[PDB]
Amino acid sequence: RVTIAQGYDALSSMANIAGYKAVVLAANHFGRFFTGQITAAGKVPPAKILIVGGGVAGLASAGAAKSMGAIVRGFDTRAAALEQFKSLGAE
Amino acid sequence: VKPGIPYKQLTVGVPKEIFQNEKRVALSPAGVQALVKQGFNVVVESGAGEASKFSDDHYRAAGAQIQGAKEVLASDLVVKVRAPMLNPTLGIHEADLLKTSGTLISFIYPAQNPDLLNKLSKRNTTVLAMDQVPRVTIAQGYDALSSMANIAGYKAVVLAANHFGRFFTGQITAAGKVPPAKILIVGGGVAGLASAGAAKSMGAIVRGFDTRAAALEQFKSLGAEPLEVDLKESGEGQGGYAKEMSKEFIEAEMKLFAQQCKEVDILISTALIPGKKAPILFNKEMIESMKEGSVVVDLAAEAGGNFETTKPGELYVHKGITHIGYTDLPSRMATQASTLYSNNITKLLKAISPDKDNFYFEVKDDFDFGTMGHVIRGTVVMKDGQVIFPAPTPKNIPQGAPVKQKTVAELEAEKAATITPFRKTMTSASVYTAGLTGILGLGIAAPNLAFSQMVTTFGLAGIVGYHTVWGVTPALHSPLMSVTNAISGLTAVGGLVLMGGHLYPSTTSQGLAALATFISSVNIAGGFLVTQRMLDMFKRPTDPPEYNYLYLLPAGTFVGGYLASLYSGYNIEQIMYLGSGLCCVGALAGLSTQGTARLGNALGMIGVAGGLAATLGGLKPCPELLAQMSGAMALGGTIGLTIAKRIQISDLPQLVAAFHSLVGLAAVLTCIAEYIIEYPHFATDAAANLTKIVAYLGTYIGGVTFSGSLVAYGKLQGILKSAPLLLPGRHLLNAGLLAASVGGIIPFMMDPSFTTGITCLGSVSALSAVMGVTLTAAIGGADMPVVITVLNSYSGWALCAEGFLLNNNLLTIVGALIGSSGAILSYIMCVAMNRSLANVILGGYGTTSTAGGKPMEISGTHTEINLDNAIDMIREANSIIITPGYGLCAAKAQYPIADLVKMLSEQGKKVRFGIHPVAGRMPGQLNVLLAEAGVPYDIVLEMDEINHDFPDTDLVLVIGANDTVNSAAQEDPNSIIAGMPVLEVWKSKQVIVMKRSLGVGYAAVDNPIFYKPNTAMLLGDAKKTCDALQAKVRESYQ
Amino acid sequence: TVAELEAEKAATITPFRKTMTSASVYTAGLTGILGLGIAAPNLAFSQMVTTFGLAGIVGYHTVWGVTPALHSPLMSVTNAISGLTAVGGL
Ligand SMILES: NC(=O)c1ccc[n+]([C@@H]2O[C@H](COP(=O)([O-])OP(=O)(O)OC[C@H]3O[C@@H](n4cnc5c(N)ncnc54)[C@H](OP(=O)(O)O)[C@@H]3O)[C@@H](O)[C@H]2O)c1
Ligand SMILES: NC(=O)c1ccc[n+]([C@@H]2O[C@H](COP(=O)([O-])OP(=O)(O)OC[C@H]3O[C@@H](n4cnc5c(N)ncnc54)[C@H](O)[C@@H]3O)[C@@H](O)[C@H]2O)c1
Ligand SMILES: NC(=O)c1ccc[n+]([C@@H]2O[C@H](COP(=O)([O-])OP(=O)(O)OC[C@H]3O[C@@H](n4cnc5c(N)ncnc54)[C@H](O)[C@@H]3O)[C@@H](O)[C@H]2O)c1
Ligand SMILES: CCCCCCCCCCCC
Ligand SMILES: CCCCCCCCCCCC
Repeated sequence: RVTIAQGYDALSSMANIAGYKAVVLAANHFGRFFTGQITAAGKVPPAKILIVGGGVAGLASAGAAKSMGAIVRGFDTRAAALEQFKSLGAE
Repeated sequence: VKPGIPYKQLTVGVPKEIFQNEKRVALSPAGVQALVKQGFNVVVESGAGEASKFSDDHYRAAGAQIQGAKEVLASDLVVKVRAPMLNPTLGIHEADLLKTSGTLISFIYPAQNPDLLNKLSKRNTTVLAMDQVPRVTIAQGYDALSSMANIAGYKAVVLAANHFGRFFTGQITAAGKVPPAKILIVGGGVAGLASAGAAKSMGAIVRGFDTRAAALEQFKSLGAEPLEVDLKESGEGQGGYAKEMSKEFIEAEMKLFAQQCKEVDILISTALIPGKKAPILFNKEMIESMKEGSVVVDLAAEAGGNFETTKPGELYVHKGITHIGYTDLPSRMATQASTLYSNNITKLLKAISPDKDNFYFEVKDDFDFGTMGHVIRGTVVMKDGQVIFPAPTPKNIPQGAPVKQKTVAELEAEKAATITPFRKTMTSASVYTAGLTGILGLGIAAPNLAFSQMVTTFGLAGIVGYHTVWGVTPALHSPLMSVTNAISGLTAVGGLVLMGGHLYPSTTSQGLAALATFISSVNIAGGFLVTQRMLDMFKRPTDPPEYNYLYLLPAGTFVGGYLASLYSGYNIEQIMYLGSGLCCVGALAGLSTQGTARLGNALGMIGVAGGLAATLGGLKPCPELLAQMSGAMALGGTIGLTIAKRIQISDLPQLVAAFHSLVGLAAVLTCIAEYIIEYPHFATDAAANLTKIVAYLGTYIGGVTFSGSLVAYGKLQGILKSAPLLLPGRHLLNAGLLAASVGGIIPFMMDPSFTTGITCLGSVSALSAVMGVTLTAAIGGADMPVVITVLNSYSGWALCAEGFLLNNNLLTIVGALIGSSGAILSYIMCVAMNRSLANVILGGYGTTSTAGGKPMEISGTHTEINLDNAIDMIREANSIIITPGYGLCAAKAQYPIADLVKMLSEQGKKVRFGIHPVAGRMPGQLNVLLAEAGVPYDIVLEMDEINHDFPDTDLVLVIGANDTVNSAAQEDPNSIIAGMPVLEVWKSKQVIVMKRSLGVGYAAVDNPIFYKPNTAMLLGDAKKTCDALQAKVRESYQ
Repeated sequence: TVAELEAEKAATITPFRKTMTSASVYTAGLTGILGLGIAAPNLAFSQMVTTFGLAGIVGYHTVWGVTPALHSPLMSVTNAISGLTAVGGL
């Protein structure tokens, strides 16, 4: 994993696809909305998703869950991945 | 005896659904808290919520009472999801197990099930069909089909992916670019809009199409691409629903769909026409031309289908294209469906019987279109055994036929088309010939050279004062007014020149210009202390230390440079006047970027000291007259310093109204005293007709400035009454006073006696005082800041009066600096509301954008919360905007608010303030009151800077504001505040309004943001509610 | 980056020296005004210095207001109005 060899990194590609597929498999088995609307029929709260460990799959899951409507409160032990979480918009 | 059966002996039952693959429940555990607080007993079957993840413990802890299955159907009000069907686990129809003469709440579909109505008519029961609820304005709360369509539209998008092979989003990865997925949506209803929203949030490209012209507008508002066909046929039928299309239109639409079926990846068809089956829109060869791997979702599989290849209940892969044709999409999300359906049932049972305990539920036949009788008649299918299902016709239907409502900004854009560019250029060219002919008129009437020089320096100083007042920060408009009242205390310069004698005045003309010097030295000390006490409240405690005493170095070089140049035998007064005027300009120019504000007070002090020193050095008095002048200025300054530091800042407008009257008297004292001292010189003079005219006009202007301000003081303190005192005449009286004042200049000329001149000066002073009293008392206590600023202009121009009168060059520059300041402030404040100056003074109705009668009436009910919901909803939010009004500072409630912001900023939120320009009793009052409470100025934003940040805002606290957060300014062209620029607080997630009761402040009889679904009321006094919130935030975070 | 090297120049100027050089600029301007006052032979010179200072401030504010797309028509307009040296020739 170096700078000039990031155009051909198969593990990062499969981690990105696994993160997006974990998000889109979280919904269709979770029986409520992620977004939450204020209609004139009742307040529905957004879903709350926690992501242990932000690498490639963790940040892919944070992006796919944040753009869909939920709020993310992920965590990682490294000090750079928390700044990547804050840049993606998580807690 | 009240008509009805009380809620105590009236129980409800929640049966488990028996239909195949049905997972929903009629009442959630959150939905059996209501219907227990209302009064019903609740009996729930033992396993009714296990499929939708609602445990039995939540039921028996929320207030229900768990029983079996045969005795829950024999309840007084059975509430279930689907129709009562044949029970297979013990052979009996569920209509046989119902209680005799009971009431049922479920989906029925009575036009397709007559035999079930024949079963229910024998048990003498009452039927409320949830699908027969008429779609009117007062019934958004109980609309079950819209909720099921919303859930199906979300589930179709989230079920299209997890079967589609690749991404919806599309991104530029370092491995390579991937394009987004293209999604077609056929039919914009509720499921169509939900599908478009849930597909656009995931980053796809949506290109939906619908026949009705409103649905394409909702497509282009959701961010989609509205398609089009080349045939113009009206898609609408009888109302909001669609109708059957012609065969040629269907063939052209299928041509469009066969054209764009070879490019999309997902397609969702939601087309459903009421009255008959769904239209076939896709052939079996039209759909096989797609890519290998496409997903095709059909949300009309129950009522036919939009495809001739759809098995109506299963998935199958037909030559590489998956067909999702599920008939129960809300049953796959049974938790959200159960919660929304329980909310609809709760709001229905609340709306049909609003009494505390009667449950009367009357069915009528004659009803207005939109009243509760319409809902109760259309919803009830069976009333006490008989079928009354075909509902009668309503009254005169309002019908919403102007769908495109004429919004307020549409009407000014339509008014701008009457302004054809020949008339624009003609009214542009007429203003300039008016101005140049006025300049020629000033040139003809000029007696000498000094008048022409004074007109030139007046025009140049007026342009300088125009540009330097638009440059100030809008957060500093009240230090602007205080420092202009400080600089307008240079009417002492006019008092010193007409001042002579010894220790005491000799003549009455010399005695008037000692009272003038006295009451004009009050303004200087008062304005400079109150400006100094306001500008050091804007100093943040983390700011670097400021050593302002170094500005004693220019002053001692300037004033001390005059005296050393006066001891050496020179005459520097006409250049000291320039230096003093430039320092007064730089006092306002420094009040423009918040870091040079303390510079722009010291420069004004240097200018005032240099002007006074140059006047005293030019006069060269005897040492006994200098003692009189120093005693007068010292006593006036002592009074100014001792009334400028004992007041509170919230009492600042009254003091400002006390500063103009001391100017307005002083001008009247200096014009009259110059008519007396210059009287034996008029015979041997050519400028005698000049210095009389100005001495008339200044005597008018100060006469309006004095008495009007004394009304403006008295209506702010509470001495006078806040209601506009209207007289019978009110226009003939004021027009006669003005005609008498401008026609009394004719006996003042053509008659050179002293007896007839002093009576004309006294007459114009008396008529101007009566005119100020009459014009100011008809305004009302709300529009009173305009009177503070317009008169702030007059005390400017009064200075210019004596600047032309004493041939003094400092007074014209200072007066042109102050009159433009007051004029620009009155303009800003008469633009911040959509009114005009004659609308404010003469008392018109409403504003300039108000049309004729009948403003719109409100719609919906208001939510009310307590302190605990408010603190639980403050805790959840991340970015908070507070919009304060004058109600915050009238209750002295900004001190808990500043500490609340200080606590919530440390926890990691983003708390800001949004200030409207006409909140408060003065321009920029609320900024200085928030600075006094301790708020740093970098989180206090104006209206124009924060009004686009309301969609990205989680919570808005509206505190003491009614009209500046009103939405009727942008929607209703008949309203009282139409076209007014307002804070758009309703465009956020949630708004908490804190006020005493549901009333009005000044106008706008009901505020329609209070009845929106995202606004909660927090009724109570603002002081106790704000410091109770402070106490909760303190005791919960420590 | 270059703004990060400009930050240590913007943060090494003490709050005393900013106020000291500002008060120095204003005291130099005021003593220059006094110096123009002493050298005045008559009243027409004082009136002309007054209209000169006011017209200078008007010209300062009015040419920051022009659109940056019209700076060369501004140049052309000032060259057209500077042909009023014919007034001095007539
Ligand atoms: N500022 C200026 O320069 C200027 C100039 C010209 C005109 N005006 C006028 O000033 C008005 C200002 O409007 P605004 O939006 O600031 O307020 P507003 O429309 O005047 O009404 C104040 C609101 O605060 C509430 N309130 C009052 N005292 C309260 C207290 N102690 N605790 C809690 N709530 C309290 C009132 O309702 P409850 O009594 O029901 O609680 C009312 O809803 C403008 O509409 C305009 O007419 C101002
Ligand atoms: N162009 C580049 O700079 C580039 C490209 C590709 C990869 N990378 C690097 O390679 C890594 C990519 O991550 P990946 O997903 O491929 O690797 P991975 O599969 O090992 O990620 C596992 C994640 O879990 C985290 N983790 C480990 N133990 C944990 C614990 N006890 N609690 C919580 N979290 C824990 C790790 O920090 C890591 O983020 C990163 O370090 C990234 O900087 C960089
Ligand atoms: N304020 C109000 O009065 C108000 C507010 C909201 C909703 N409503 C009502 O609710 C309805 C919501 O729609 P719905 O989802 O309940 O209806 P629905 O279930 O019938 O939706 C089917 C959609 O397909 C469209 N369609 C029909 N034939 C078509 C064809 N041949 N080609 C393409 N599209 C076709 C219809 O116009 C409709 O938009 C509105 O139409 C309106 O009547 C009223
Ligand atoms: C006598 C002719 C002039 C009348 C007006 C006196 C000066 C007022 C200010 C002029 C410019 C607006
Ligand atoms: C820089 C502005 C002019 C400075 C003038 C200094 C004093 C000159 C005196 C000339 C003889 C009266």
